[PDB]
Amino acid sequence: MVPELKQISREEAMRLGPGWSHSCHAMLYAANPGQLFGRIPMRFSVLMQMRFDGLLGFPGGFVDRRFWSLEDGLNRVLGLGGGLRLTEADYLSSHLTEGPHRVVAHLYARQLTLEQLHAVEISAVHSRDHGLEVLGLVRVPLYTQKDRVGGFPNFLSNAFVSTAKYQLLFALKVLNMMPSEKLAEALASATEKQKKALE
Amino acid sequence: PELKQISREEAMRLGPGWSHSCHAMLYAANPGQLFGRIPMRFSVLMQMRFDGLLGFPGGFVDRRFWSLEDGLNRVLGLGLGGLRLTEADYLSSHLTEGPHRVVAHLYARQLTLEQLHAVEISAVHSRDHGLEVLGLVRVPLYTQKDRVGGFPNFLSNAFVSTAKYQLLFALKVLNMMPSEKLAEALASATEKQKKAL
Repeated sequence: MVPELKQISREEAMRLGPGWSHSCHAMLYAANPGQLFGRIPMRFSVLMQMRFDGLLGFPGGFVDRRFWSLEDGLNRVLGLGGGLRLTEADYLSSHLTEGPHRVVAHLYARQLTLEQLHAVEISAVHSRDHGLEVLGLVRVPLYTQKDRVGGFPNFLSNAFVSTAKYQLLFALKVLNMMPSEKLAEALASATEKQKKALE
Repeated sequence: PELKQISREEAMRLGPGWSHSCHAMLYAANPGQLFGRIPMRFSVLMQMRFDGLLGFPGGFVDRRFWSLEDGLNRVLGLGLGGLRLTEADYLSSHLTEGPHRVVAHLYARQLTLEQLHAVEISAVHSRDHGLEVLGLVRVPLYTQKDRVGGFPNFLSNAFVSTAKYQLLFALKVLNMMPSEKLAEALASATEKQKKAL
């Protein structure tokens, strides 16, 4: 169980006054036919990143609406380097963050080929933001090993930007990349792992 | 969780029933400053593994046929891309928490920040990228004004237990961070984790 964030419509988000900050982040993913150890289907690979503050999050950042539309802003704030362009067709959701500052978090999601996803990873290591704001990209493992913790459940027990962890689970669910009951199982495994470490 | 440190010689005398792992801690002094005011001090490479945990580059070495160095370098050739370590880079051997019989050997090498970046570029092109290795990360060793941003948040991630111990061990014995500062970062990380729940 994660703390539920309030979802609002894009139209509502556009009506927000100047006292609201807007963040735009991108969930880039690819179908992945690979099989770990020749037997565990990887299904999809999703990109996240280690941030300067020691937490996992998505590529992106704050967008100043005095100057930019959400899409123009996002494409400018993507510390991936490259030629990838996101459009309003890739817009997925807007959620109000936990605060206390007034922030709406916009999520864009785009499916790429696995070769294109790798090109993004290569671009990122050469990016101006690498080693400053961004400390490295990681692929999310969506599979679970036989021990029932290796892979996705262990991954979910990492330290996230709270908004990004919610957005990841939200997107996996609404984009039909993972059944909800499987997400619940991985999250339960991660949360119990965390609780028993703290004992 | 204190691991028992033993000598290379002791490790070899445990016998054929023991497995050996070798991992490398690659790091660089880093003159950068976060926000132009927070000294970065050093950058250390770790990686996201296939099992969803942070660890160091490296893996199991079959000591029946391989020296620790040759074994390590072959695993690094597939997973980092051709950097080669020597016996001069050997740092420590620890018995891992049981019940499995594993001795964990740690190698450490200081690189320039330029050489460290070359390793990161090599890694994204390596054979193991997207299979056993899911991406490299730099450790943030600084702590932000809120006293959690940076190193304490980082320590609240999920690690191979042995690797987390090895990181803290190496930061101490290599004089990269004072013991009391490490203790302080760990305490903050724990307090973060408990309030997260």
